Amino acid sequence: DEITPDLWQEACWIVISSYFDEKGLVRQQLDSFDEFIQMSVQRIVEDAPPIDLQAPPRYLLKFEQIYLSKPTHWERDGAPSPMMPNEARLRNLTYSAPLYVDITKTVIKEGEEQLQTQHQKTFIGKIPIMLRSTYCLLNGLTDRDLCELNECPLDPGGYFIINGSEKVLIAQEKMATNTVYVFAKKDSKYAYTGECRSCLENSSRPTSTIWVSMLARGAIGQRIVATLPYIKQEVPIIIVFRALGFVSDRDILEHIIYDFEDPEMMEMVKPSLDEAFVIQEQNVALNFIGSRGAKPGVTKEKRIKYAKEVLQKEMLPHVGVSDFCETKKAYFLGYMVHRLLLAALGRRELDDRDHYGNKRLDLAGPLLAFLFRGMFKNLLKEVRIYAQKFIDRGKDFNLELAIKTRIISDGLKYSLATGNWGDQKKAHQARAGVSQVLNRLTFASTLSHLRRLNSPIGRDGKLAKPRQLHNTLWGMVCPAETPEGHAVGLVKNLALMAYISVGSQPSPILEFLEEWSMENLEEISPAAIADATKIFVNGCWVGIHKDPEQLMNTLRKLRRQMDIIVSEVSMIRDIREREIRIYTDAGRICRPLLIVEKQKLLLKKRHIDQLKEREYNNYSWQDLVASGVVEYIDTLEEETVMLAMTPDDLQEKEVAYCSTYTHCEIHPSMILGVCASIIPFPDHNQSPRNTYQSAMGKQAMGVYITNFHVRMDTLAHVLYYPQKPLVTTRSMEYLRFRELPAGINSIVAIASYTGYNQEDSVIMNRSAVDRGFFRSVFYRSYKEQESKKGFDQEEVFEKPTRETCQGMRHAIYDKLDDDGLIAPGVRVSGDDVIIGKTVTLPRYTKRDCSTFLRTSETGIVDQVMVTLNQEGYKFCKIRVRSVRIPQIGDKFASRHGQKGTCGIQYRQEDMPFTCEGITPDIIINPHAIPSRMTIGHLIECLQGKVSANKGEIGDATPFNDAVNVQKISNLLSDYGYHLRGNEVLYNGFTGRKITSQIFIGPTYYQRLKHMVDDKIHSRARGPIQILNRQPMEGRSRDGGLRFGEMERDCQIAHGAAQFLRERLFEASDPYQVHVCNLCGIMAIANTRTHTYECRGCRNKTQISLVRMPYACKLLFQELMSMSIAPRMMSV
Amino acid sequence: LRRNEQNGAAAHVIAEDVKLLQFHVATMVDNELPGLPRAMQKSGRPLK
Amino acid sequence: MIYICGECHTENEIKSRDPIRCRECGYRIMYKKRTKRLVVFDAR
Amino acid sequence: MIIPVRCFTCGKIVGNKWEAYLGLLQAEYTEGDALDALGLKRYCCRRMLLAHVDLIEKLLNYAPLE
RNA sequence: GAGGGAACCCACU
Ligand SMILES: [Zn+2]
Ligand SMILES: [Zn+2]
Ligand SMILES: [Zn+2]
Repeated sequence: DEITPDLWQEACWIVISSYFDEKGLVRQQLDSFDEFIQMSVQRIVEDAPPIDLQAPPRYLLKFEQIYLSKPTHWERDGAPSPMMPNEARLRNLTYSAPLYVDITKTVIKEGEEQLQTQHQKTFIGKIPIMLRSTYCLLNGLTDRDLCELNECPLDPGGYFIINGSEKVLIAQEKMATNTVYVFAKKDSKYAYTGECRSCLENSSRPTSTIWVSMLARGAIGQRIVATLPYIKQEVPIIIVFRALGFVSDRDILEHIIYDFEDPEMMEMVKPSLDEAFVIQEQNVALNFIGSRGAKPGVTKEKRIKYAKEVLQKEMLPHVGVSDFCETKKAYFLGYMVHRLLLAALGRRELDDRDHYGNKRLDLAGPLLAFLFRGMFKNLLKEVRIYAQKFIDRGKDFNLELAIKTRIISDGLKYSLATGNWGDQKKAHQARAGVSQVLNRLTFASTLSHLRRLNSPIGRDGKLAKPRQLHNTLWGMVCPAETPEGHAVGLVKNLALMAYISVGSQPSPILEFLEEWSMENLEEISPAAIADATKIFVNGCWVGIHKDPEQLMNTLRKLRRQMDIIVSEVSMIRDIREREIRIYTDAGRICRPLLIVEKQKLLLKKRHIDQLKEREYNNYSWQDLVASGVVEYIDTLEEETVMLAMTPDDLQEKEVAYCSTYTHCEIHPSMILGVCASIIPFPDHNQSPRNTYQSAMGKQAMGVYITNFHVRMDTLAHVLYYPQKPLVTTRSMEYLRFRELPAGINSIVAIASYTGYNQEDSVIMNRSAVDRGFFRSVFYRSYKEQESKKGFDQEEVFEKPTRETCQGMRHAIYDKLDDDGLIAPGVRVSGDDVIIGKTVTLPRYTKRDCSTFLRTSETGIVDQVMVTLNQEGYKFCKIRVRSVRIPQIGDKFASRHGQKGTCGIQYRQEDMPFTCEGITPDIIINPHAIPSRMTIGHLIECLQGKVSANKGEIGDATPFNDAVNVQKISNLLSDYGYHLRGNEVLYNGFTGRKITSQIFIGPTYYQRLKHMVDDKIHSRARGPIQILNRQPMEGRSRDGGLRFGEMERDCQIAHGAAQFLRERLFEASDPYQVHVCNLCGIMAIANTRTHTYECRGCRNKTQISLVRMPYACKLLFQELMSMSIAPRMMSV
Repeated sequence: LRRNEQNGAAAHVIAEDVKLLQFHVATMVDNELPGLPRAMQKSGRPLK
Repeated sequence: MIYICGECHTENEIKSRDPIRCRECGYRIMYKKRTKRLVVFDAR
Repeated sequence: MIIPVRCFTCGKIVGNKWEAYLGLLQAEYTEGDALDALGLKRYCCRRMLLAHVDLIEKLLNYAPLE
C-alpha cells in the first residue's frame, strides 16, 4: 500500500536512518582504500612488464602475486607484534602493513633449459593502512572491543597514521577521462576545440590528451587540426586519418560524417580535405607525423616506427592500444571531429568545465594507486640496475638483496606525511596538500575533514567560475560549506548521502551489450550509423543500437535488481544526440533517489514496515536497493532524470507541472553536508551566514572524541558540559552530534544592555560562568626524544645540575624528577622545565637542550608517557592541562553565523531578569540581526523556549511544513509566555521594568577555539633574527609586530616623520657603520684602537659614522655581492 | 679550471669548465632565469 | 622510578638508560606516577 | 559529560536529579512530566536535564590507567 | 637572564 502523506516524513527518515546505518559517513574513503588494496596493487604489479636482462645468460624476473599482512610492528629485537592504532599514535609509528610478493626468476642459458626459482612471499615494502578499513586491525570489531583497545567506536576511520600523525587524503577533482569535451578557446587561433583526456581503463597510467581543434576564421576556410601527444606541431586531421590506414576521402568522411545528406558538414570538412590533399598514402602521412615528433629520426623508417607508436600506443589509449585495433580508433577520432563540427554549426551546445558530471574525484584509492605505480616502477628500475650489475661482471645476483623496500615504504610514508603528492626530489613540481593533518578539534571538524573535496585550481586565480556554486552541485556537494578567503568555492564538502563511485570492470556490460542486439563498430557499414544510437562504455564507442528505448529499459531493469549491471554504474541516454553513455569508472559522485513509476513511489508501506525492524528482519538499505526501490544517480544521469522534490509532487491534480516524474528526493535537506546539517532552520537564514556557521562549527569546542584521555594530541580542547541542542535537525542523528556535542543551550536575550554587546559582542553572565557555563580544558602535548646524532653526541633525559650543564635558561629544575621528566599533577608556568634533556659537548661536558613550556601558558601536567620510538630511543610525551574559564574576548557563536567576542561579564544581580528570576546567560545586540537576516536564530530561540517548556527536542529540519512560526508561537502561548518570545525584563541595577519587552529564550551557542589568551602578545625588546637583525615572528618566539608598507604610507600621510623613523629605524634595527668620505664604501673601523681605515683609498682620516638600519647595511652588502657599488656620500 | 689551465688540457674540457663557472656565478646572482636548470640544494629544493 | 604499564595496569621500577619495557607483558608504552607534591585547587 | 551541580542560569541544584530523571524516563514518563515531577519549573533548569549528554558513562567503558 | 632556517597545510580579521 502507498505511504500516506501523514506517514511520509517518518518513512523517509526511516529510510535515511537505514542508509546511515549501513554506509555511515566515511564510506567513500574506506571503499576507495579497499579497492586500492584488493585490486589496484595487484593490477599495478601485473601491468609492470617482466624484467628481461642479458649481458650471455638471460634472466627473466616476473612479479606474480602480492600478499598483504595485517599491520605489524618490529622492534629492534625483531619479534613481530600486532601493532594497534593507539600504539602507532603514541609511539609515533606508521600504521602500515608489510606487502609481500611472489617472484619467479627464470634462467635462459645457451644449451640449457629454463630454470625456475620461486621466491615466494618476498617483502617489497610497507603499505600504510587506512583506519577501520578491511586490512586495519579494528575491522569487524564491536564497540566493546574498540573500547577495550582504547579506541572510540564513534571514530569514523578513513585516515592514516604516519609517524603518529593522523593524515586524511582530501579528494581531488579532475576532468573526466575518455570523454569528448568541446570548448571555444577565447582570444586564440582556434574557434573551437575538442579535447579527450584519454586514459586506458583497467590500468594505472597517465592520461594522454588529444586536441581536435578548428582554426579561427581570421585563411580561405577554417580547417580542423589535431594536436597529438608527443608531437610538437599541429597535424591536419585528414593526414591523421590517412596515417590510420584510410587514404580515400570517402572512407574518412564516412568515419567523420554519418549522414552524407548533410551539406554544411561537407562544407566545413572541405578546407581540411583541401589542405591535406598533397598527402595521399598512409606511409607519407606517417612520415608527415614523424617529421614533427619529439626527436625526428634521420631514417624515414625510424620516423614511420615513431609515428606508428604515437598513433597506436599514445593516441587515444582507451579505445584501443593493441595491434590491429585502428578502426575503433578511427571511429572515435571521427566522432571527435563530428562533435567539433556539431559545435561549429551551433547544432550542439559547448561543454561546461564547471558541470560536475564532467568531473571525477580521485579518492585515496586512485591517488595511492598513482603513487604505488610510480614507486613500483622505481623498484623494478633499481632491481634491474642491481641484477644488471651482477650479471655484467659476475654471474648471479641475490633477489632479496636486489629489492630496496625503502623505495615503496618511505615514498608512501613521505607522500602521506608531507602531502606533496609525488617524489621527494621533485616536491616543487608536485601537487601539495593532498594529505593533510586530520582536524581533531571537534567531531564535526573530523567528519567534515574526512568528507572533503578539493579543486586543484590555484587559489591565486581571480576567475570566479570554478569558485561558483554550480547548478550540478545539488545533492552532491554541500551548497553552504566552503572556506572563506582565498579558498572559497575551491574547497568543497560532500553532501550527507553523496557517495563517490569506486569503479567496476566494463566486461559484464560489454558482453551483455554484445548479445543484446548491439552491433560492433567493426562489423557495420557507416551508413547504419546515421539513424542508430551510438553506445559508449566508459567513453569507448563500442557499437550502435537500433532500439535505444527498450535497451535503456532493459539496462535500468538490470541495474535495479542488481543483476549484471552493478548499482554504481551510470547509464545516460542523450536522446537528442542519439547516444547512450555507460560509465563504470571511479570518481563519479552519485546519490540515491527513490524510483517513481507512473506518478507513484515504488517505496510502499511494506518496505517501511520491514525497515522499522532492521535488526530483527535483517532488512537493510542494501535490500532496499536490491528491491528496485532506490537507485544511485550521478550528475550525468541526473541531467536526464525528472525529480519530484516530494511525493506531494506525485500526488498532484490535473496540472501537476509534470506527469513524467522518474525519481523522487528522499529528503531535500540531505543536500547539506556534515557542518551545514547542524544549523537549525537553515532556510530562514541568509546563505553567507550558513557558510559562516559551516566554517565555525569546526572551531567549536565540545568533546572531539571519546578516547581523548588516551590520546596526546598537540592541541586538544574539551568542554566541561556539552549539551545536545534543544532545537536539532534530524540529519544530526547521524553526525553523532547527540553523542559528541559542541556547545551549550544558553538563555539568550537579544537586547541592548549597558552598550557592551555592540558590534558583534556578547555580555555573559559571570554567575553562570562561575557555575561552569562554557568552561573548557586546553590540552597541549610536548614530545621529546633522546637521539644519538653521532657516536659522541648523546642526548639524555637527566635532571641537570647548574655547575655541570652549559648554557641553562636560568629556570628552576626542581620540579623534574631524577629521570629528567616532570611528574603528572605538577603546576607549571611559562618559564618552567618539563623535560630535562642534556646533550654531551664534544668542565661543562654537556649542555642544556631541555624542553620548555610555551610562554604564558600556565597549567598542570596531566599525563607523562614514556616509550620507545621506531629506532629504539627513549621518547617522552607530556600532556599539560589548563582550565579555560570564559573571559572577555573569548569568541562565541550561535549556529547561524552570529560570531562575537565576550565584551563584558555581569553577575546575576547585575543582569536583567524576568519576573521568574531568570537572567540571560548571554546578551547579544539586536543590531547583529537586521543586516544579517538570521531569522533562523530567532526561530531557534522561540522553538527552544517551547522545547524547554514542553520537555521535548524541537525539530528544525530545513524544509518542514509541520513546523511553522505561527505553530511555535501558539505552542509558546500555551505555556504562559508571550507568543513571540518577548518577556518583561527588569533592570538589574535599579529594579525598574525595561520599557521594551526583550526577546529571550534558549539558543544553542558554541565556544570557539579563539581565546584571547592564545592571542594576546606584547614585546618591549627581545629576540631578533640572525640575518636582518629585526625582531622575530609571532608571539611564540617573542616577536615584534610588522610595521608594514601600508602603515608606512599611513604615517607618511599623517606627516609624522619622527614616528616613522622611530618605527622603521630605532624600534627595529639601529646600526652604525663607518664609510669613507671619498669612495662612500663601508670602511674598516676598530673602535677599540680608534683605527678607521678604508682599503681602496688608503684613507685613515676621512671616515664618517653613519646611522642606518641593519637591513639597509645588509641591502648594500648584498648589492656589493651583486657587483653594484652603493656609495653613501655625506656631501 | 686553475688546474686545467696550469697543466695542459683540451679546449673542450676548458670550455665545459668555463660553462660550469658561468652557470654557478649566474645562479649566485640570478637563480630564476629562464632557459637553464635551476641551481638546487641536494635535498632537491632550489637555492636562493 | 615507578611507571605504570599501559596495558597490564602494573607498576614497574625503571632506571635510567634501561629500555622502557614492562617486565610482565612486554608493553613498550608506560606512564609516570601522579606526583606526591601538594597541589591546591580553588573550588571555583 | 556529567550532569552539572547547578543550573547555569539560576543555580538551582540539578546534580542530584539526573539518575532520578533517568528512572522516571524508564518508568514511561514523558520528558515534560519527568521534569515536572522533579520540581524543575523554570525552563532554564529544564534545559539542564533535557539537553544533558551523559558522556561519563561511555568514558567509564575504558580501562583506567590509574 | 636567551641558539636554526625552509617548505607546505589549516585557520583568523
Ligand atoms: Zn674609501
Ligand atoms: Zn605490562
Ligand atoms: Zn535554573
